[PDB]
Amino acid sequence: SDLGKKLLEAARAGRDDEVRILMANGADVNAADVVGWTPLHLAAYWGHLEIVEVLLKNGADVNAYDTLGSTPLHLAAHFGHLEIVEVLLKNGADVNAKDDNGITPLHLAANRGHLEIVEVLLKYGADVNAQDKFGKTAFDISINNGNEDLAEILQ
Amino acid sequence: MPNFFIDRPIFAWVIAIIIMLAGGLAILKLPVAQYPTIAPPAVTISASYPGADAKTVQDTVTQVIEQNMNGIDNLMYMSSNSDSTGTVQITLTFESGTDADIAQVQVQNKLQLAMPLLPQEVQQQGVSVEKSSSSFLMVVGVINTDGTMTQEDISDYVAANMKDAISRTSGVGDVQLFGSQYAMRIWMNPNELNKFQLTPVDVITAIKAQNAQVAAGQLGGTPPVKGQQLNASIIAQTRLTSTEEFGKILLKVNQDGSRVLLRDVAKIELGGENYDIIAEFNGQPASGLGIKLATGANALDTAAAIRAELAKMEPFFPSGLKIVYPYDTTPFVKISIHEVVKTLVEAIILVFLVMYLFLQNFRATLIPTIAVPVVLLGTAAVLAAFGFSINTLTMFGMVLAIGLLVDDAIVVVENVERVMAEEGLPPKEATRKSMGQIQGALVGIAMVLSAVFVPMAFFGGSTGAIYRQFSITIVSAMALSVLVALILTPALCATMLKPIAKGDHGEGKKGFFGWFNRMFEKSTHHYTDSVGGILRSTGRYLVLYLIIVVGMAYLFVRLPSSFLPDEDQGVFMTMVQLPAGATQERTQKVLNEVTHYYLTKEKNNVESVFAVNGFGFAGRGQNTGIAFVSLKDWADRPGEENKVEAITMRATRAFSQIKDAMVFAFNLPAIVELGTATGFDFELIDQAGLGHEKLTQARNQLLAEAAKHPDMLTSVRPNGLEDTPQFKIDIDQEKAQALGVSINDINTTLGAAWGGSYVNDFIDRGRVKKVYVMSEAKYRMLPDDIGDWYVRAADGQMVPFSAFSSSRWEYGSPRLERYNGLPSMEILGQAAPGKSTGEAMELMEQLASKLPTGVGYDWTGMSYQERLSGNQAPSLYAISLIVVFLCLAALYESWSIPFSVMLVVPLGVIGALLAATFRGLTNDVYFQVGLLTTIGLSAKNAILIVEFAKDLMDKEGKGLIEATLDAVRMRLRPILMTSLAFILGVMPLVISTGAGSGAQNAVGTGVMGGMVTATVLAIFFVPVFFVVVRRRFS
Amino acid sequence: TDADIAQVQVQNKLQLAMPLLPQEVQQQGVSVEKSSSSFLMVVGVINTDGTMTQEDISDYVAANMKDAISRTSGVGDVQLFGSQYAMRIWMNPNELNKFQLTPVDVITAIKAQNAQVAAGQLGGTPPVKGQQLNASIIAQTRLT
Amino acid sequence: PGADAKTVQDTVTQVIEQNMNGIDNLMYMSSNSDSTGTVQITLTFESGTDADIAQVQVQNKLQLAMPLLPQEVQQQGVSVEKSSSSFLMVVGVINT
Amino acid sequence: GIKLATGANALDTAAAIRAELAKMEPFFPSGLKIVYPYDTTPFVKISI
Amino acid sequence: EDTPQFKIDIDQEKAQALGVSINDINTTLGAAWGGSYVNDFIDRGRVK
Amino acid sequence: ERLSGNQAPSLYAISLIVVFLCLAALYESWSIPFSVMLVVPLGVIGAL
Amino acid sequence: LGTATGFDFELIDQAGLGHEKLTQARNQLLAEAAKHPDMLTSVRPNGL
Ligand SMILES: CCCCCCCCCCCCCCCCCCCC(=O)O[C@H](COC(=O)CCCCCCCCCCCCCC)COP(=O)(O)OCCN
Ligand SMILES: CC(=O)O[C@H]1C[C@@]2(C)[C@@H](C[C@@H](O)[C@H]3[C@@]4(C)CC[C@@H](O)[C@@H](C)[C@@H]4CC[C@@]32C)/C1=C(\CCC=C(C)C)C(=O)O
Ligand SMILES: CCCCCCCCCCCCO[C@@H]1O[C@H](CO)[C@@H](O[C@H]2O[C@H](CO)[C@@H](O)[C@H](O)[C@H]2O)[C@H](O)[C@H]1O
Ligand SMILES: CCCCCCCCCCCCO[C@@H]1O[C@H](CO)[C@@H](O[C@H]2O[C@H](CO)[C@@H](O)[C@H](O)[C@H]2O)[C@H](O)[C@H]1O
Ligand SMILES: CCCCCCCCCC[N+](C)(C)[O-]
Ligand SMILES: CCCCCCCCCC
Repeated sequence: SDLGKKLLEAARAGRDDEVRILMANGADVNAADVVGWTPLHLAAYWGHLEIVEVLLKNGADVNAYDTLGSTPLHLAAHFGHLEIVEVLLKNGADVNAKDDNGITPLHLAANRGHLEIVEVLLKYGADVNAQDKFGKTAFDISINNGNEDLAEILQ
Repeated sequence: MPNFFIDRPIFAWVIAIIIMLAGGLAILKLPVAQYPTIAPPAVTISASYPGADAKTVQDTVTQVIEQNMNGIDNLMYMSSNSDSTGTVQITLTFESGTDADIAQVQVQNKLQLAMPLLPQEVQQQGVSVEKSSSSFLMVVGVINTDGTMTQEDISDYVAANMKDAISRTSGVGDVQLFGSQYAMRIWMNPNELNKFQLTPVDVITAIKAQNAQVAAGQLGGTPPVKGQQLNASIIAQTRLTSTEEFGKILLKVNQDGSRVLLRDVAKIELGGENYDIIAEFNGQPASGLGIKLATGANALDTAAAIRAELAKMEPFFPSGLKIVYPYDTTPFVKISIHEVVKTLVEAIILVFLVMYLFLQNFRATLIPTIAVPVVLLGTAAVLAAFGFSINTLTMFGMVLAIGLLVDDAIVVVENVERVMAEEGLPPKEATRKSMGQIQGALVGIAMVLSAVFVPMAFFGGSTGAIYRQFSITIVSAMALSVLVALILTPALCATMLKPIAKGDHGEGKKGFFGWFNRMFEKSTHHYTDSVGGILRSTGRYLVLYLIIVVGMAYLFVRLPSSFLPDEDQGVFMTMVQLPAGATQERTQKVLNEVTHYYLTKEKNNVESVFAVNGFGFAGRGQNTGIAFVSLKDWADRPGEENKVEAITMRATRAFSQIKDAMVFAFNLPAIVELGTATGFDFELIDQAGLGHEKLTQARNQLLAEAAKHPDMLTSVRPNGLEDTPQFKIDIDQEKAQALGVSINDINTTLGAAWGGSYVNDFIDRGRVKKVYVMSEAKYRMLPDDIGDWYVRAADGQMVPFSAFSSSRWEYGSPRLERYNGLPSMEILGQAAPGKSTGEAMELMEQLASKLPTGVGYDWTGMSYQERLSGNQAPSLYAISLIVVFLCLAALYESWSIPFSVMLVVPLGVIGALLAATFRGLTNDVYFQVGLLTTIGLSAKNAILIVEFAKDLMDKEGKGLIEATLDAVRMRLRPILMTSLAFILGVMPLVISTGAGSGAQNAVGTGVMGGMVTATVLAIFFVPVFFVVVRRRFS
Repeated sequence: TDADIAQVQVQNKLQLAMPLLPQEVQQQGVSVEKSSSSFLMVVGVINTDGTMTQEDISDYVAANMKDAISRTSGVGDVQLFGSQYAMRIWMNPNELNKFQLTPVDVITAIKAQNAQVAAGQLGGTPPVKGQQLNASIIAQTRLT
Repeated sequence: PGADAKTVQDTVTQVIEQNMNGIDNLMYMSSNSDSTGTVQITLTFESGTDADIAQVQVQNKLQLAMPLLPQEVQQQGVSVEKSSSSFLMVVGVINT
Repeated sequence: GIKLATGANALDTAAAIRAELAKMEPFFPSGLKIVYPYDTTPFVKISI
Repeated sequence: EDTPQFKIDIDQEKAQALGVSINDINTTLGAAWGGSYVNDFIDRGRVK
Repeated sequence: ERLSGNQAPSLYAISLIVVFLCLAALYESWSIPFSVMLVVPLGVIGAL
Repeated sequence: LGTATGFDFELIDQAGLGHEKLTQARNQLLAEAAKHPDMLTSVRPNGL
């Protein structure tokens, strides 16, 4: 739609004022781009905490996935946006969500080595024994990355 | 010296002839162009990495080259782009005065030593080191009308049969093909390759083996066996020539016996090198040639030669192929020359009319008709010697000089005619006295006018180069005019003019000329009686002077300033920008709608629309395009409503309706390298390896801050492209080693298929051309197609790409900028209405200082030159003043009297500002030089009035008021004759509506309006200025 | 003698030799310079706080200073009193032998896994009719 | 190396020659391609032309052609020098 | 160790180096400082 | 004047059947009949 | 060779005009120059 | 221009003798140069 495109750009940029207006005007919160990213995906990726909260309040799909099956929790967990990861999980984000590769937010958070997020994901009941298409756990990544602190948390 | 040539009229005639011959010779040989070289020397390093993304190109090519641009002479700054098309451009801009050849070879040499550090594929494609030049002489479009040929089919014919001949044409400096010559395209089928257990690696291996030049040797080569009879060259395998031969390339032989060939696993055709651009001319497929003008060549002759060459190529053209001329500057340059020669002739015709109106004899009217052409020709000889070319700036530079050239002729003759009338002296002795009265002033005037115009040339940067063209042109013209006035015209006046009886002012004649003499003689008495009353109450005119000075200063500040006025060139641009991530097809639909509008609703105005899909000045990609609109003849489009600006603004309003596209039209600037006055060019640098995202945020922080000052800064925007979605595909190393698949085979299969791979050369009809292996369209479109590509493992089994790969979406730059070997982000913008650039820049510097730690800034392009060369303006103005004062001080032998002359400046300027502000023109170069010629002539008039008045007080021991009234009486007629002639002479330029009118309007209006005040005011005011000054200091 | 032309004539001849030189000598980059043998000035760089080592200071000077000074007009040559950082792989022969490996395998592996690949584009030109997706493909990149 | 005149002319001579358009003070350009594989494109310039500047202008224009040439030709090398056709002297050497 | 290019002006080149170093100082890490332990231009400037 | 040329034609399909690489063929012909520049050596303190 | 011959007429033409104008200026006359310059053919025939 | 009255001599291997023989030739020259303090002073090689 007309406003759908302006929300995607506004959600990406981080313009809180423009989002508020578009939420009032009635912009589609499930409006995807070409790759299949909702405004929540954009806000989750670029780390805009308020817009993530604003979109979720406006009945935005928290478990919306792209053409490759990656959710906003994947993008938030991978790029180390601790604050956003918590908000998504509270609004009912699937912590064991698998993309087309079988990669969960735990795998991504482990690979970039975001210690604080790994604990939060585990706290909300993340499957630590979860494997990707190559049969790799979050622990398998930590020992291959050589992250001693991360490996100890996964024990 | 006048006395020397009054007794020696033949010596003067010899000098006249020598000058005329030298000038005549110069006009024949002088180069002809639209505009000369103005922008500083720049060297553009360009390369291509087929299939490579922005980052890949940057971190493999751009950074490596940038690091090895060390020990080069007179380098100012170095900018670079690295885009997702696989292209890189590094523009090294040099100091104004640097040898562009030395600058190029120094860059080209330091690159050669960095070539071994670049990737194999980039070394293979090559790196081009060229001198920057956007100024095309003309673009020759080549189109197919019967739809038998594609754009690639046309491009090949142009490359083979036309380009080489157009290159060898007399006066052509460089030629640029719009499109590529044929390439052997192998469109691979992944389902077929997997069926026979093959890969792109095998296809590349097979092509390199079976399409190659093999060395053999000779029969009976030295050292031979003594008694050898025959010595012949052994010819082995050579390069393939046809698609059929590439089809019969053997890949594999099966056990059963049946053979696997390249045609069995791929489609083969003679295609283009790349498919990024889709060129169209009113819907029909199109290519073309970008022709540039050689150094010191003639644009008119070069154009005629190109057309004459294209003409004799037409008989060999295939059925459907036609030549079109969407862009051509020589039509404009033809009119520029004709209109100037028409003005210079009409000027001398009007002098004849004015000379005869007042003096009333044909022996007087000839002397200016002789003297002026002698100077005009002489000027060409001096400019030819200085190495100048016939261009718009030097042409109009002489039109502006007409005022000074016409005066020097009139002043000398009138003064002789006056002395003969008042004293009844014979022509020869009357000329000796006449020249005796003015010779001192004319030598003074030369040094004064020199002091005005010479400093104008000493300006730096692009703007300073334009001023230099007007400066040397006017100084040269004026210099010879004074020289001719002291050599030729005295001799002519002494010989040609007949005697006049003492007291005979032609009041005793009949008819029109009888009435005019009594009319003027009593008008002269009204004028002297008038000045008489003015010189009793001088106080109120010093008040009226301050009203003019405040009037001037007011209008000066509240007149919009520019570099050059926009012209109707017969063409204009129309940008088409779609949302980022859009496809080539989407952009074509918009360009089709844009092309439709112009050929439908603007059918009366528009001739053709060159729809270039894929091209964008501020970044390439599928989601950008340009429509090059070509209009019909200037005569066929009557009224302002059917001119470019009117069509431009109508089109912009129409295309604002278009759904998902930023579409708008804009007229082309006179010179592209300047940009816009009020506009600035700001570079935001990464000074501590912060990365891309951290510089993106810092840019967004500055753009947000700049937006919160609309009163100072407007249209503040990034020049670059925004981050776009990209398909990240991690190759699992363990899974690849486990199945026995090498990383070379994986990265080659992906790179060759999806990106393309330049394998080697082949010879199509005796021309070396490229061979590209790539995936057929339908197997390299969507992420699902990744899994359909199979790589062979060491064990022999075929492994799909899915088995050892994982993919996800991320955001990355499709065009990474750098400035002085550091990551940069160019930000454009302009000063708000009323504000100067200096104010706008000073705020941008303040906002920049409150950005995160590690983020620096710098000024580039027009802003870099404005920061440095702009500061010279007052220091030259100062030097000019001191020299002018010194020159007048020497002339009059008085520190005080010079002031009387220097007070005349505003009288000429006020009129120019009225005419400009009234009409709605700008403070442009044509107007600004237009002032200096109006100031120069008003000063010249005053210098004579003050000299005459002074000489009467010194020699004949007259009173101040007596001498002043006597002086202004004698100088009344020649001032009116010069003005009447010049104002009528420049009148056509003011009312001009047709081609190149914008410049004529700027030149004409700023002179006519200024001359009206300069004449009307100075005749009353210079008397006042002299009296007040002479009283104050004596 | 025109030093600018002297450089051009000398390099013209060096370009004929460059191919005949080893692959290793070319990849270190041959330089043709026209400078006075004696030093104009020495620009010393130190850390007063003692936060950075001799090797750290040298790296910064090479990475964030040297290039711009070398590009400056009149600067014939710039000698770095130090060395720019480089990813050092300090090999252990006892450990290479244990896993049946050599320096060759280490060099081969680095060349394969530390590589910046040209992987093309999705919906790249020439595309199919009715394509809506266009995005650059990113395979392996350089290691940081 | 190991190329015939026909092949050399198509792949090298014509490629270089068609990049030698628009050079300051060029009178004429003679060239030859032989069966040994050699090319020799001699550009004669106007009388009084700065020979060193001429050389630079040619070198610059050649390096646009350089990458379009075959791989073998680039590895062998290409020179751009000021050339006279006749010998000042021949200095013979014999063994008595 | 900066060496003067063939036929270039020592003082003018030295001035340009200081202008380039002056643009780098603001973006230095905490503690880093420029020192001038050798320079031939100060003599040429003062001696004249 | 135009000279005669000895045009030898290598059958790559027939070579593959016998199990010989066309690289070895090209090198064997090229080296033998034309001569091949392998590398350099030192003849009395000079590279040749 | 052809260049030398093609410019020879232009060379004689201007050379005559210059010598004529040079004499015209020096002796302040048109008769003296024209009276002298009629001698040129008497010399040229001797050379031929 | 160099030091007041210093000289820069080059000893050349004109007939491709080798390094060792050029070293011995140099040692012979330095030996004979050493035993003329009245004429020559501090004569030494610049190399290692
Ligand atoms: C490749 C090149 C292309 C071709 C270009 C061609 C260039 C041609 C240049 C040569 C032009 C020469 C023209 C000569 C004109 C002579 C006219 C009079 C001749 C004559 O003998 O009469 C004299 C009196 O004439 C008088 O009345 C003398 C008074 C002053 C006369 C001035 C007016 C003449 C105008 C000449 C210029 C016109 C041509 C412009 C190009 C007597 O002689 P005398 O010795 O008794 O004189 C006394 C002085 N003491
Ligand atoms: C410093 C500077 O910009 O000098 C310029 C500008 C200039 C100083 C002018 C000389 C003189 O009128 C000046 C006076 C005091 C003249 C009287 C008033 O009208 C003043 C409002 C005016 C201010 C500027 C002006 C107009 C200059 C000259 C001298 C040129 C003189 C002649 C005869 C053409 C110059 O440019 O050389
Ligand atoms: C820098 C000097 C300052 C300006 C001095 C005065 C400028 C005005 C005079 C310019 C006239 C001389 O310029 C001369 O114009 C004539 C026009 O017939 C041109 O003559 C040309 O006409 C047409 C134009 O397309 C061609 O097809 C043809 O081949 C040729 O005869 C010359 O190629 C040009 O050199
Ligand atoms: C339309 C605006 C553009 C025009 C710009 C030119 C302005 C000058 C206009 C012409 C002025 C001449 O007009 C002249 O004015 C002066 C006043 O100063 C008059 O002078 C008269 O009044 C003054 C003041 O009371 C007396 O000292 C004087 O004795 C008396 O003759 C003249 O009688 C008249 O002839
Ligand atoms: C340096 C400025 C030149 C000003 C011109 C001076 C000319 C004065 C002539 C005086 N005169 C000799 C005619 O009596
Ligand atoms: C095409 C004309 C070029 C002119 C070169 C310089 C002329 C000098 C004349 C003395």
